[PDB]
Amino acid sequence: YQRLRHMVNDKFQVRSTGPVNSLTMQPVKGRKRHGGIRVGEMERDALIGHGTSFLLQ
DNA sequence: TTCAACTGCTTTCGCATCCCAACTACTTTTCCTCACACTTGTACTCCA
Repeated sequence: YQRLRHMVNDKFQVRSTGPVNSLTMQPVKGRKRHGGIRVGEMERDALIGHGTSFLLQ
């Protein structure tokens, strides 16, 4: 057997609140900047497809 | 009634000229160590 080099250390992150951006007041990007998770364009369409207007809100 | 340029769009996180220096020179900083020309008697006879 063989052990591969790439491992799962720098993969997880959690944010309750924290830093923002100065222009948008949205959560900052960043793995080590303690930054937010992106709800992208396709996830906006997935939250309309459930008809969940408050989860989108 | 058509040809030819101006036209925004392919994804989904995360990865990823001026300055410096070299070596060898020449020089300055000064402080220390003595000589070189001048002069009156004295000495050896000098001429009286």
